[PDB]
This record gives sequence, C-alpha cells and structure tokens, in this order.
Amino acid sequence: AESTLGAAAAQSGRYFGTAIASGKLGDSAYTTIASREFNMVTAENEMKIDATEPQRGQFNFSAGDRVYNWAVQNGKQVRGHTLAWHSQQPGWMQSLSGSTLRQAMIDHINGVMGHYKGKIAQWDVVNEAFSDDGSGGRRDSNLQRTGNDWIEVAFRTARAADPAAKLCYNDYNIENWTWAKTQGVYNMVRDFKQRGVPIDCVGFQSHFNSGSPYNSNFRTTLQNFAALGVDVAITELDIQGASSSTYAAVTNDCLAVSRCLGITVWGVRDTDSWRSGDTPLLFNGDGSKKAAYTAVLNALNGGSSTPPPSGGGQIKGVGSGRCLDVPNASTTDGTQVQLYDCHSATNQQWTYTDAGELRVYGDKCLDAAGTGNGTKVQIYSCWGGDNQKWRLNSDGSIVGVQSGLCLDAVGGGTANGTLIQLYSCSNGSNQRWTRT
Amino acid sequence: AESTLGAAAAQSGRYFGTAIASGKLGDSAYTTIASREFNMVTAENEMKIDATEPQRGQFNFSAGDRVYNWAVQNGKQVRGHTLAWHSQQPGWMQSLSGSTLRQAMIDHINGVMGHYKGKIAQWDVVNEAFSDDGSGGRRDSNLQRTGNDWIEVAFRTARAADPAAKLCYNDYNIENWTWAKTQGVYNMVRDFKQRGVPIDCVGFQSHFNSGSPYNSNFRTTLQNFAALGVDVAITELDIQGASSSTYAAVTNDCLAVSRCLGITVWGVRDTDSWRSGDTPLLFNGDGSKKAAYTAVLNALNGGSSTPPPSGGGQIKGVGSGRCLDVPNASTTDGTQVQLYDCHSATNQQWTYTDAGELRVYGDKCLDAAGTGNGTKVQIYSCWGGDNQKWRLNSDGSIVGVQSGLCLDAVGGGTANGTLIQLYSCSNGSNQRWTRT
Ligand SMILES: OC[C@H]1O[C@@H](O)[C@H](O)[C@@H](O)[C@@H]1O
Ligand SMILES: OC[C@H]1O[C@@H](O)[C@H](O)[C@@H](O)[C@@H]1O
Ligand SMILES: OC[C@H]1O[C@@H](O)[C@H](O)[C@@H](O)[C@@H]1O
Ligand SMILES: OC[C@H]1O[C@@H](O)[C@H](O)[C@@H](O)[C@@H]1O
Repeated sequence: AESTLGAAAAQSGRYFGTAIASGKLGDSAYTTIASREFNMVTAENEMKIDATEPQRGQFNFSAGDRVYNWAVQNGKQVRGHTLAWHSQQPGWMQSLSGSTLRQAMIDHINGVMGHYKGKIAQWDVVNEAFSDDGSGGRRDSNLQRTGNDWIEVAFRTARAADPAAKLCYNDYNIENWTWAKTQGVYNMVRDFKQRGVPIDCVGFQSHFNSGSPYNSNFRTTLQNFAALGVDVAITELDIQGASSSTYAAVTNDCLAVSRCLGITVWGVRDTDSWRSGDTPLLFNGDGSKKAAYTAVLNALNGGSSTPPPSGGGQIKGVGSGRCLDVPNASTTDGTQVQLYDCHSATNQQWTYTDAGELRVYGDKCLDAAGTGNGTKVQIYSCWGGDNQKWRLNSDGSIVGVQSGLCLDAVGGGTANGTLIQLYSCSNGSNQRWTRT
Repeated sequence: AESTLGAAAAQSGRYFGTAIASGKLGDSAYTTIASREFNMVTAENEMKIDATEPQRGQFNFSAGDRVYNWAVQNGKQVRGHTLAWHSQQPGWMQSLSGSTLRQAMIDHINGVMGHYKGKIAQWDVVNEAFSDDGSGGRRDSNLQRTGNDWIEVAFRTARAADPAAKLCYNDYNIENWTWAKTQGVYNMVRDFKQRGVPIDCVGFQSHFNSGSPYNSNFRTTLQNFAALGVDVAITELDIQGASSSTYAAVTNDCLAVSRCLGITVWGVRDTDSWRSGDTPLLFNGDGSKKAAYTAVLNALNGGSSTPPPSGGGQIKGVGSGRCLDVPNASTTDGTQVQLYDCHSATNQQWTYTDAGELRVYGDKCLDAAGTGNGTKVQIYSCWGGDNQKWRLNSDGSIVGVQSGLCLDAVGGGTANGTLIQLYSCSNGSNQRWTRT
C-alpha cells in the first residue's frame, strides 16, 4: 500500500510515525491525516514525568491513555516518551537531589512502565543526558548530580519493569558524527554493551535546522551505533524549512541501515509543531501534503530509477511530447504557461527547489491563480505561497500543494500553444510529465 | 531626511502613507512604526458610510476623529475614505432606491465633508463604481440604479461641500492599462474633465496578487490619466509576496509621473493586513523591516549612483577588496562563508531575489544561524525564513531582516579565509559591500 508513509515504510520492514497530542484528537482533519499516514505513535507530552506523576507517589495516566487508546484503536504501535529527563520535571521532583532523587527516579520508572507493561514497543528510558557545551560530556542536572551511574540504573530498572519493551537512549544533536556529543553518547552505549547494561536502541531526535544542520555523515553515525549491537530510530524528525532533499536524504539514511527500525516526525501539520515558525513537518496548516511529503513517500518507495533533473531542466508532457514553455520567453507576471516544441531555451528550463517551487529565469515561479479546475497556471514573482509549491508524483503527475490539483494541458490539446491549467487529477497523458 | 519612507518621499514633494486602524492605536509596537514611517493617513474603516452615519441623519465621527487627530498630531495629512460606495453601506441605506437613495447619498457627502471641512487633503468621493465582469461598465448597485449620473452628482456635491479638498475617484483593477475596467474609468474621467465635472484625482488602489498582477504598463495608465489634467495616487498598495522589485517598480512609476501625489500602503505590518496570508506589506508582524521596505526606501532616495544588479553577481567587501565566497564551492548546509580573492566561480555568484534572499548555486541561501552579535553566516537550504532574508542598504551595508544586524567580516579581517558573521551595524568598511 505504497500510497501512505506507514504502508510504504512497511515495504522495507520499517514504520513511520508521528507525535500525537491528545488535545488535537477532537480535530477531524488532524486525526484523519494521523490515522491514515502513520503506524507508530509517540505521545508528544502526555507520557512525560510531570504528566504521569503530578505529585510524588501519585501517578496519573488519563492523558497518556487517551493517546495510547487512540493509537491501538487505529492500528498503531507506541513509543513511550519519556521516563527519566532533566526537563519538564514536576515541581516536587525539581526540588530533589542526591539519593532521594535517585529513588524517586527509580519509583517513577517502575510506576509508569508498570502501567504500560507489555503494551509499549519502545521506551525512551533516558532523554537528553548529554551536554551541548561542545565537549560531549554529561549534562549537569539534578539527575546527573546523583551520580554518573544514574543512566545505567534507569536502564537496569526499566528492563526489570517491562522486559518486553525495547529500551532506548534518546537525544538530539547526536546525528553529525563530528560532534563531540554524538561521540560521547557512542562511548556510553558501547560501555553499556560491554558491561551488560540493558540497552536496546538509540533514538536520534533529528531536529535539523541551520543551527544544527543535517549532514550526510549521519549515515555513518547510524552505522556506527548499529555495529554496537543496538537498533537505531529517528525519533523526533523535523527539518527547518522542510527541504524535500533533506527529508529524502534522512529517509534514505535509515533505509541504508538494516538496524534502523523506522522514522517518526515530531508532529502532523506545521501548525501542530513545537516549532511551527519553522514549518518543519510534512503537512501544512490546511492539512495538505507538502512537497516534502512526496519526497519522503518516493524515497520510501525506492525513488525514481533514473537521475533526478539536477540544476533545472525541461518538463516534457508524455501525451504530447512537448515541453512546459513560457510564451515568448516573457518574464511578465501573469503569463500563462504553454506547451511547445522542446529546445535549448531559458523559457523552458525549470528548476525544482527543495521548498517545492518550479522556478524559471531564476526568480519566477510556476504559479496558480486559484484552487479550482481550469485555474490558469502562470509565472509570478516567487514568494513561497502554497499556490507556488508543487509535488512531483512518482506516476509522472505534478500536483499543486494548495489545490491538490494536477497540472493539466487544456482540452487534452497537444500542439504548440496548448495552455496549462489545474484540474482534478485523472492520470491522463496530458497530466503526466517526463522530465529531461 | 531620508531614513524613513515619509521623509524620503517628501524629498520629491510626495508622501508615503498607510491605512490606520483605530483599534491598534493603543499598541505601542504599531504606533512606533506608524508615527515614524508615514506622513499620510487613511482611516481603514472609521470614515466609511456605515461608521459615520449609523442611521440616516444621525452622524457619528468619534472613531473617525480619533484617527484624524492622531494623524495631524503626528505630522500626517489625511485621505478621506470614503463618501459614496456600494459596499459596507449601513443597513438603512442598503434598502433605499431611486430619488430617496440619491438624496441620502448627497446628504451623507454633505454631512461628512462638512464635519471635516478644510481638514482633508484628499477625499475618495466615489469608490469602486465599475464592474469586474470585463465589460468596462458601471457595476450594478442601488447607487447606479438611481441614474448613471450619480457619480457626477457625488463630485459636484463634494466640491460645494468643501472646495479645499482634492476630490478623487478610487477603484481597484484599474492599474493594467489593457483591462476594460481601466478604459471604462479613463473614458469617464476624460468625459468629466471635458464637461467640467469637478474631479481632481484618480486613486489606484493597487492591490496586486497573482490574480491581478502588477504590470509595467501601470506607468502608462498613470501617465494617461495625468495627461487628462488630474492628479493620481496609489491608494491601497499591497503586493502578494511583497516582491522587492515590484514594490520598487510601483515606487518608480509614481516618481516618473509629476502628477503622482504619493503612495499609501494598505496597512503597517503584515499581521495588520486585510490579506495577512499574502504577507503583502513592508513590515513583518514582529515589526521588522522587510526586504521590500529597503527596496522602496532606496527608490524614494533616488536609487543608487550606479545601475542595480540584474540577478547574479559578486559581492565585494569595501575594506578588503575581496568577495563573499563559499569555501571550496561546498554545497553542505552549515558551511560558513568567507572573504576570498574575487574570481569567476559559481561559489561567488549571489543572486538577490525579490523575496530578499541571497542565493548561490541556485538553491542555497545566505543563512544566519541566530540573531545575536557573532552569529555565524552560512549557506543553508532555501526555505524563506527571515534569517535568510536581507536588506541591501544604499550605504553599502547588508542587514539581516530577522536580526536587524549587519554582515560583518570578523575582526575587520581582509585576508582570504576571513569569516563572515552578524554584528551591530557600524558603518565600518568591513560591513560595506559593492559590485565588482
Ligand atoms: O514565438 C513562438 C514560440 O517560439 C518558441 O521558441 C518560444 O519558446 C515560445 O515561447 C514561443 O511562443
Ligand atoms: O473538459 C474538462 C477537463 O477534463 C479533463 O479530463 C481534461 O484533462 C482537461 O484538459 C479538460 O479541460
Ligand atoms: O582553495 C582555496 C580557495 O580557492 C578558491 O578558488 C575558492 O573560491 C575558495 O572558496 C577556496 O577557499
Ligand atoms: O568587537 C568585536 C566586533 O567589533 C566590530 O566592530 C567588528 O566589526 C566585528 O568584526 C568584531 O567581531
């Protein structure tokens, strides 16, 4: 069922999940997308420490169970997040230190895992235990001050609480191999394995942005941890800008590492993101698929069996043999595009950007002046509107992000001068394109 | 002066105004920008028919006077918007017809203009009286059904009501000279001038978007009406996507016409816009100046001593004599830019886009990883964030939109390999750039 992220991921034995927020489950648009696209669920906040143990010794699973029930009800496995962490600790825990904190950490793990015993596929036992100062050492928190062995203790406690769950160490900024933090985490997991400390996986949050950009060496990082005898998972994926290339690259990295169990993006729609300003997810506020959604789906499905048009190129219609053409090489905003004999001309060289735009002349964009059938497809100053974003379907169709409509050669026309419009996708030859 | 739009416009005897919303006058972030940048004000809603005459014969000028007083007290003239219009009429007027409506229209004009007699620079006496059906004729409204001469009567009444006020006919989609609507309005004004009908100006709302895009012939339209002996004014300008080039083009069109009194943009910040989703104004919601802002200011100040960049070229540091270079022509996100001997290489060719990006390799963007002094300037996948948008000042500095900080050669370095960072603008030579 290569039409959804989860089903496509399953074609390689992997899963594709998202972070679910219980307060959004009543939003039909939200749940429709969530239930359809993912087969793995992580509670975005409902299973955290402050949410599960409001007061010392007083557990509360109402919020967590809403997420859990929704997941199982809709056929999804669940990643528990998270048992031990320095952040978002309830007030009573923040006031703790030393052995009292250590026992509280232990009691919390037992309580929460006990409640979900045998129902959780993966547990992020310890979250973000390493520093960002740049040296790759432990993060100084009340937990770390109880003793360096707190992490090991948390894992030994978790294994005993629920031996059916895969135990993961989860963290961010550990994707680039050259980072000290990545290496500090590697050394710890290696040590655990060497000493029989029970740890089954390492979760790479994968929160990519210009401050901590994705880097191709991520594949070696995954390979390096996998070699230690642990599974690896991309746990909180989101990319600032939602670059199609970066999203596909990360997906391909996981598909290249047999031990990479799957990918979870941190949210459903950009508006649901903890960093919405970065529009880093696969669906926009409207609930529509972004250019990145298609890049990911295509990567999961193996991608095109030929070299993608790097540095721009022509877009030739299959049912007409003619290329996408801007009339008379005009640069006037509002000029509807047409079909025309292909040739070496700037007014026929289109470049698909990572943001999903189809640019010509360098700063002009394939633009749709509306969202319904017949809408004129023209060129307009590039600005990033969804009516300027396109998805390149593997079936050769090019769909408008905002409209969900396909580029369509009017009346099935095939001769030069044939104009281009938007139209309900029909899988027709006049809606199919082969690039060059 | 020339550091603000209003002052810059004043140098040529023109004005740069905005639409003021009375509800936001209590917002210091709003007023700080408004009082500083504009010298002309149009009440966004407080002077309309329904807002000034809630019931026939009962006038209410409280809200209108609030905006008017704020304008005058802060050094701004005022454009009255609007006296006769088919839209937003109070309920009672919407039910009138024939002679009774005609009389109500006249009484309204007399009541409002009498109240502001001698205090309004320009009055939009009649608003949007032409159809968008492509016929170039009058739109069918209760006002039109009272007789084709209603517009003429509205103007004659106005002149008598307040002879010191410049009387304008205001409409939208009358910018592209080839459009039938434009011709329709042109013929009318021409007729009025030949018959002595008291009309002094024509206001072009100038709402541009991919549906009704800006066209260079807008200057022809402006020149054509000016030739009729009437002044012209851009009254409600906003450009979908806030293209720098288009904003500058519209500005130059007005400067090219001796009769163009000035330019008013329909709002202060994008978040105050009736079309916020199109981010069509000059200021971001956070109050920061956008790429277009500087493009408009530069145009008002006479542009540059030399022809602007036609997309694609080097950026040479003034103090170093070296160019902005991406090390080893790397395309890796996170790569910090440096200074390096200038030469013909794609890793030194930057294209400034209308959106304010500085692109290299076609799809990589000059990126600021943060907003504080010392922030690293690098290349990152283009996505449109404000940390990827820049303003090209006429003084040679390049300012980050989001940060408000200048491109800066670290330590005033001049040698190859000197890194680029963000830093408080100092007018230093290591912060000024030019063309090779
Ligand atoms: O002038 C006829 C046609 O000639 C072709 O070379 C151009 O690419 C088309 O845009 C143009 O319409
Ligand atoms: O006839 C309405 C539309 O039907 C679609 O199937 C065709 O692909 C379009 O070109 C046509 O305009
Ligand atoms: O190899 C040293 C330098 O050579 C120049 O040609 C490149 O443009 C620089 O980016 C590079 O750092
Ligand atoms: O004081 C440190 C900073 O001073 C500024 O004046 C310089 O332009 C910067 O390059 C420098 O890093």
